[PDB]
Amino acid sequence: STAGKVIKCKAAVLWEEKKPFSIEEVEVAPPKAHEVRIKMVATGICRSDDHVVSGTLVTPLPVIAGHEAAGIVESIGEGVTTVRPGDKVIPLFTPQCGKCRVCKHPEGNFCLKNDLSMPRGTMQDGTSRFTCRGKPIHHFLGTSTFSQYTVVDEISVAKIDAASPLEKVCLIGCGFSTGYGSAVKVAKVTQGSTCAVFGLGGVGLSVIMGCKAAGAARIIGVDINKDKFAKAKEVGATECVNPQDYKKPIQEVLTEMSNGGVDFSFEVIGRLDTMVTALSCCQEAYGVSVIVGVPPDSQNLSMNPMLLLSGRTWKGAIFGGFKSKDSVPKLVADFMAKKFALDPLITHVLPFEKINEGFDLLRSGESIRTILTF
Amino acid sequence: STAGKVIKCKAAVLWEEKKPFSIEEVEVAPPKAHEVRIKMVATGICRSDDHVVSGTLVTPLPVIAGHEAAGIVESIGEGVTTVRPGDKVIPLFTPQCGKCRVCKHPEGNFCLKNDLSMPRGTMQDGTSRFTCRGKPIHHFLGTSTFSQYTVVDEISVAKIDAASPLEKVCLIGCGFSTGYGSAVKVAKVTQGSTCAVFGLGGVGLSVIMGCKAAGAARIIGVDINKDKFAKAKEVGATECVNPQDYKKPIQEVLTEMSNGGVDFSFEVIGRLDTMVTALSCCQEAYGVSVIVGVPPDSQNLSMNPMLLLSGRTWKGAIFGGFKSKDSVPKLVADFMAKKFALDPLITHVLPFEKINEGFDLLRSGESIRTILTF
Ligand SMILES: NC(=O)C1=CN([C@@H]2O[C@H](COP(=O)(O)OP(=O)(O)OC[C@H]3O[C@@H](n4cnc5c(N)ncnc54)[C@H](O)[C@@H]3O)[C@@H](O)[C@H]2O)C=CC1
Ligand SMILES: NC(=O)C1=CN([C@@H]2O[C@H](COP(=O)(O)OP(=O)(O)OC[C@H]3O[C@@H](n4cnc5c(N)ncnc54)[C@H](O)[C@@H]3O)[C@@H](O)[C@H]2O)C=CC1
Ligand SMILES: [Zn+2]
Ligand SMILES: [Zn+2]
Ligand SMILES: [Zn+2]
Ligand SMILES: [Zn+2]
Repeated sequence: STAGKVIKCKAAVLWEEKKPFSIEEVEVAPPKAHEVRIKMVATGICRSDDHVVSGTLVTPLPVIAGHEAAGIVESIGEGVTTVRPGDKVIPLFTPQCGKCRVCKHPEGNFCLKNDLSMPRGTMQDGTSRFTCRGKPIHHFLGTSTFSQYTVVDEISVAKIDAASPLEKVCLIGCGFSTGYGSAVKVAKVTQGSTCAVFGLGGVGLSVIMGCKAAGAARIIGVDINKDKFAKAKEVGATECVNPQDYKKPIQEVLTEMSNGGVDFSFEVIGRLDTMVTALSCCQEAYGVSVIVGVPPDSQNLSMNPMLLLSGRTWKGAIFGGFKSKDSVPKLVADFMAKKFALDPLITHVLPFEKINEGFDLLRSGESIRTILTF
Repeated sequence: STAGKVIKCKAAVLWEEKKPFSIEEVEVAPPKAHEVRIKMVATGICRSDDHVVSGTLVTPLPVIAGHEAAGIVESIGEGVTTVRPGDKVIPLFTPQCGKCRVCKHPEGNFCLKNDLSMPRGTMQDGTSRFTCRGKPIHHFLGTSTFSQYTVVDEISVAKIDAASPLEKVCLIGCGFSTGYGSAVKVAKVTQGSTCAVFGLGGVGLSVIMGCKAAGAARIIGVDINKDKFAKAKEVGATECVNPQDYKKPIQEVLTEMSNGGVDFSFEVIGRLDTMVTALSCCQEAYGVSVIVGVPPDSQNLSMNPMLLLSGRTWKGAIFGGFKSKDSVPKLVADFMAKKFALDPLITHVLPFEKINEGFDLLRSGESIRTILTF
């Protein structure tokens, strides 16, 4: 039995920026009060994990990254009521405490207990459950899924259907839900509308899935990598455009294509310039632009506020606007009822031991999602 | 009588930036097809007219400015169906053609026939109806109300109640409707919410009126001129704050006052820095900030898009989001039924001939609205 004991297991540790992950033995402490220890089954490789490597997303190092995963509860600490040993779970990089002003609001989801805004790299109690070579290792977004076992706060875990296929539903822990909700919940895409989606990776494809589900008439995919276009069309894009093919700025191209601007635009890359391009291509009087991508730390964009004065709306969101603990189980149940597909997002499945290879696939442009299996 | 003939009348001509208006004789051509010639009765002095003088708002010179007014139809050109000679009317600085994609959209109000985005200073046909000293004079926003007579396109005029008091309802042509609609229609302020309003001039007072009408529980007025606070409180502000009194930036002050950020914020000044401050002071996960003020021409702001990623919504609007020709008559009807008050906005009355005194009152900070009578 492992309950109540330190577990020694394999994890991918990031010791410093711009280096490969190091796969090595770590010690995982047992869960304290209101904590849950989880045996990982599958974890996705998301661009946000790469942002930690590149220094785009700043978080204390050394760290165990990973935030898009599914696993099985190994043990629970004192006071836990929402999961039990053996339950299938998805860790939540955006928590849902249920008590703060945001959790109580009908349209907020960025719970005040999050570790995103001012990252400490710890459990809620300010300590870490991980050691490696005698040194404490930081957590990442209260999840740390690049490990055979992790410990999370109860407010950062959701119980899901016992029959769920974990090697697929791990994507509901980040990329699918983010993109899909960004369309259906944050933008509230309307039937008949024209949408433009900038960036055709895993999250961008999921935005397209949501735009199509919402009944958009036209969905224009935008990417500098034309190898992404075929899959974008498969999941609903009506047209794709490569900005490098044009002599004019792409906002001008898109405004012309849509006979005066799109209804909804989405920035799903993480570049300041594309955020402003995306806003500019939506119709000046009634367009809505949603920022999904994460830009480099501490950099400001420059924009003319006349773009907003005419009537545009600009907004952003974390995790598709979903309240995480309420929504994740419902999304998994919807998946099981065949309401959306996840297979189009999964291009590679590798053992956890090949994590660095998985990241190379992402960086070279070849993969959408690689799933790592434990 | 005068129908079909050139009218010689007095107008306030702006020959050059940063100079006083010149009150002098102009020739006003008769209306062409689908145009209306109006005898002005009252016009307000709005900060946007002053922006023309200062070069904040760029429009071709020389010009007859003025955009917030009411008058009586003198004659109609061929094909006009929506007004007749003798009708009381308000000119519309934002037109409503009824045919373009914006006019047909349920939310949009920034009609594609506007002269705001790319100002030409002409009638819809590209020509001027004004001459002074033998020289053509530009129009302003298709209205030009600083003249005893003006000519406007039919899509830029609304017929109002025959019993309307024109010296009050001129404010429905700009400042009242703008502020009130920015609250009730653009932001959609909710019952029980906390609002912050930056700028306590006529437009900002009207935002406060709208916030109160929508049932806000707290309305925090923000102005560097503490002489503005008494009237703000009279129309519904619960508290006022002067940024100059604080060592900390006012977004921090307001976030603290509202226990984590306000529900709705409004920028009603026209400064780049306050646009960003107003966005920052709304609650990071669910706050909404509306830009109403007009910024200096062609200048960009700088901001961190993480403000949006957390969940904030940023939007702007012209004319409070109201479809102009549909809305103005209804607003006047509602004023006549005592559904809102305009007197709190009107601090000074002057004859048209004292226009330059009226602008001096605005510039010194002493007035809210001065109404000029012809
Ligand atoms: N807001 C949230 O809650 C979340 C945000 N993220 C962020 O969303 C973004 C997308 O994530 P993934 O889809 O995993 O990334 P990805 O790297 O798989 O996809 C990005 C796509 O953008 C394209 N691209 C790069 N530069 C471009 C340019 N100038 N113009 C057009 N396309 C360009 C790439 O070719 C690529 O296909 C990342 O910034 C990530 O950090 C991810 C999930 C959650
Ligand atoms: N979006 C639209 O359709 C419309 C926009 N406008 C714009 O709305 C703005 C306000 O117009 P009015 O109320 O007529 O102007 P106003 O000049 O009477 O009022 C502006 C207020 O801002 C205050 N102020 C100046 N600097 C400040 C600072 N740093 N912090 C806090 N307060 C500051 C002033 O003391 C003043 O009371 C103008 O920019 C005008 O051009 C006016 C009507 C229509
Ligand atoms: Zn919470
Ligand atoms: Zn992610
Ligand atoms: Zn129109
Ligand atoms: Zn005005």
